[PDB]
Amino acid sequence: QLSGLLGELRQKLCAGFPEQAGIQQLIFPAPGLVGRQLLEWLTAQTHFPQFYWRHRDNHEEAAVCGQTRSFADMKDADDFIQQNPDANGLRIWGLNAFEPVMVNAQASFLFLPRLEILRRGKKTSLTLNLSSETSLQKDALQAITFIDQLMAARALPVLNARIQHSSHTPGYPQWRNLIQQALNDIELDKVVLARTTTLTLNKPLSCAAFMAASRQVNHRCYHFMLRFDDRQAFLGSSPERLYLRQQLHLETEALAGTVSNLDSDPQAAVLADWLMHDEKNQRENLLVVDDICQRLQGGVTAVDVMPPEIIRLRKVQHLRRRICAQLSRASDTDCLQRLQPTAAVAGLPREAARQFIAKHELFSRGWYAGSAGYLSLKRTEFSVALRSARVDGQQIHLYAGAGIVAGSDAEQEWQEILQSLLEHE
Repeated sequence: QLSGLLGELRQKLCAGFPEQAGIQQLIFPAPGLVGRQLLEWLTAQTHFPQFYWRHRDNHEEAAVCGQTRSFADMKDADDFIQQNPDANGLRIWGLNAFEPVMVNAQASFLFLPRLEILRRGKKTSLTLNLSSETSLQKDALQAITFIDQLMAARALPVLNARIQHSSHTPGYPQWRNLIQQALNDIELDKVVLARTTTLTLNKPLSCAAFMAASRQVNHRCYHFMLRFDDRQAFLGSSPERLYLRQQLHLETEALAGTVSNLDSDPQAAVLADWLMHDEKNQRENLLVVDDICQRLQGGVTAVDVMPPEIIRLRKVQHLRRRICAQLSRASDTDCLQRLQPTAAVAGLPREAARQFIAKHELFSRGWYAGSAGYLSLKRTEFSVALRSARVDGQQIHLYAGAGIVAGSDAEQEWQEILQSLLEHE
């Protein structure tokens, strides 16, 4: 049981630590079962921030709780990892915003956790970070307090809140006016325009319960959840990787080109076949591949692209091409700066899109369309923060986007553009 492990950890904290500045990791192998109960455990805790992570591959999962250091941008988080080459498995977790957020506004919210429970495959480990500018002994003491204030994991509370009001930002007329502004500008090749749906609920959303419902239905997605405190969070279920880095190995992907999914496997297969052989959709995917390659080229010794494949998601099926590279340097700062924001969330041409969005979108995307995941010296992975939502007491703001092209009608785009999970009052 986790309770046994937490006692062993506590015992070790009670032995000495230097009364001098430092950093240390206490790493305890955990029972595999603990790795299957991570959302249950995280959300019972009253310590913040909290970050939950489940890889789209079902093989990596984490619950991280409390903080020992926080960084407001990737550069500073990266610099801290580099200054600790010694410390294997020093992982920093969190969010890189699309646009800086008041949490000065910060480009990222990245933190070295107090406690990290990480599952990879069948092996789970618990890690407690100690950190101080003066005394690791002082910090060990605070860590004992933190441990004594942990709560027992409990089964997940039922998804209960109900919608009593909905509104849209932008509203339809502004959406329509904005899209006209992009159709006139296209005479720009493509711009992706965001819309928030603000649901007002009869009570505070259980983030736990919402995350659990999204996991049951949104397969093949990275699930992430950052709770800043017991009222504010950002969470989502994105099918898309920004990048994976293993030493100088990098993977990313062009995820672009769509057809509907259908519950019937063979009906779905038939549409995937169509998608696989559709020129228009294939071209859209390849221009994404070209942008990504263009952004990587000065930082790689090699880049290459695999054959296209189909990702079958709950309502849609996508064309995907993995892009593999060898980096010149191992710098997560540089990776992020090159890959984010992606063309998929902004449009083409890259800078023409970013500026249109910057000029005309009236509302900040904040965390939406940025990324979620972790960094470390040898391994880093971020998912693009798509299909995501800001929880704010009894309100939830759901994000979505629409790519706008020469042929696009505002009303059709509105009809196309997580809410599924909640029922009305």
